[PDB]
Amino acid sequence: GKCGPPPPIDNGDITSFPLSVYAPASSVEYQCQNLYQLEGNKRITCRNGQWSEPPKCLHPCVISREIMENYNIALRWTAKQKLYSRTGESVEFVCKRGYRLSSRSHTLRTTCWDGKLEYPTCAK
Amino acid sequence: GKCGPPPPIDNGDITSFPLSVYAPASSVEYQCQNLYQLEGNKRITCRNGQWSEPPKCLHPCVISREIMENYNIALRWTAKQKLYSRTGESVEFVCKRGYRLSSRSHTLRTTCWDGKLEYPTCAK
Amino acid sequence: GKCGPPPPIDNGDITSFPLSVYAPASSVEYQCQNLYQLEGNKRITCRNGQWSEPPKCLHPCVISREIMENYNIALRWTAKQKLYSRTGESVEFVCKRGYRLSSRSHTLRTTCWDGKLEYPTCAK
Amino acid sequence: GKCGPPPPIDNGDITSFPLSVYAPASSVEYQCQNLYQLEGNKRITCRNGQWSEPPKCLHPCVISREIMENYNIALRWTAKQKLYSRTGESVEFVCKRGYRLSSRSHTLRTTCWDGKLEYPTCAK
Repeated sequence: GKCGPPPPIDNGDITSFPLSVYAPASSVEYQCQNLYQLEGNKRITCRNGQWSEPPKCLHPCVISREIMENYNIALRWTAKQKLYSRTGESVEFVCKRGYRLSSRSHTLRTTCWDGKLEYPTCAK
Repeated sequence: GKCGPPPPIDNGDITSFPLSVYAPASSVEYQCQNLYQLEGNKRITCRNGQWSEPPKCLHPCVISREIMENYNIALRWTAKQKLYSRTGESVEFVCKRGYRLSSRSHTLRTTCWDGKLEYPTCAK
Repeated sequence: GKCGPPPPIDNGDITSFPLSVYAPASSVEYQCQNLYQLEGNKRITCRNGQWSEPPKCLHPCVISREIMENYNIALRWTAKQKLYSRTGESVEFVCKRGYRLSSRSHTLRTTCWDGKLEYPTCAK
Repeated sequence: GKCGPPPPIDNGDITSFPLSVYAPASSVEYQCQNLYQLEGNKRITCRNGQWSEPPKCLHPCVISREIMENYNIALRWTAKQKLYSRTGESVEFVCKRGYRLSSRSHTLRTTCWDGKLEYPTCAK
């Protein structure tokens, strides 16, 4: 029931030096890269010749200039610009001068989820 | 023709602090994480409101204990174990004691390509 | 009592995108790079215009070929080579063929502490 | 003249998986972490039982809110805030409203060098 070296995961790394073989019941742990959020259990364990399932590193969201221009919005806090937001973090927008929240628009405050921000839309 | 913040790529990072806006003709550069190999041009450039296409970070290959056991092979160089190999790096195997390269088998020396190693197979 | 951007630390990174200003009572967190061990509290907090003290990323230890050759020792577990060990992890050595632990020698099992391994010594 | 595993350096990493032994004439390469600038030759080579000297990862500079407040300056470009600057990158300041560059002051444009920014000073 020994295991080989643990699997790489995107945007994360194991916290220890990889070995060529691991005894059953051995474990290793992952950490996601800085702006990535680790989803699930960080620890994998060797049992019956296989590692358990690694966690996922959930993607940050990047602000889009073109979407913001198109939707007539700007970041609310010019001194606190979350150009990259972690999964679970919120970004707050405002309508640009001379615009108002459209009907059916998402709230001006919106949450990053694995790369995706649902942007609000303002109308003149 | 200004651009917003540059896009994240898997397993790589930009080498400078991201800005909220970039003038046309501005550029930034990526670096892949250690065992990843950067494919293409590391530099992206802002033109006509869009960034050019970022490079790709090609995946390393991890040795599989179960595949090696199944194919009756071992690493040749026990003092030089490439448990993780970069894209473009080769790994050399040997047949286990009492086995020989099978017909149609890949060569004992084999090259990592973006996560995939084509393993040789030995028969008793 | 607002704070500016949080301080860089060696071999670690903050887990969120840095902002130009932070309100009092704001906090950010650090993570150390993979084989580094974070000593202390990962969180810093902004109070009275200053950040609290960041943690330290304690160094891994690298095995020395020259010291091992000089002290007539080898790693015990040739399939489980901790070429780099985390702070707090132990490395186990053996005497080479035809040698014995010297008097006053450190134990064959020894612990990495912030870059330093105290190696055992064997005599013919 | 064989070498052991290559040495860790602060804020950088080798680009290949470390091996337990290296033949003379072998080489490995370092990369610095994103906002660090690699000074010198990235490649180390094994000769006569020793690795050659690794490069240095030169530190980025972080803007100080307290120094800026004390010197009556602000960043010039509020849409292009280099909160962290690479070694060799310049940061441009302006005097705050109702102040002028002091005599003997450093230029408003100033260059980051391994963590240190020489800030300009303005007087009322």
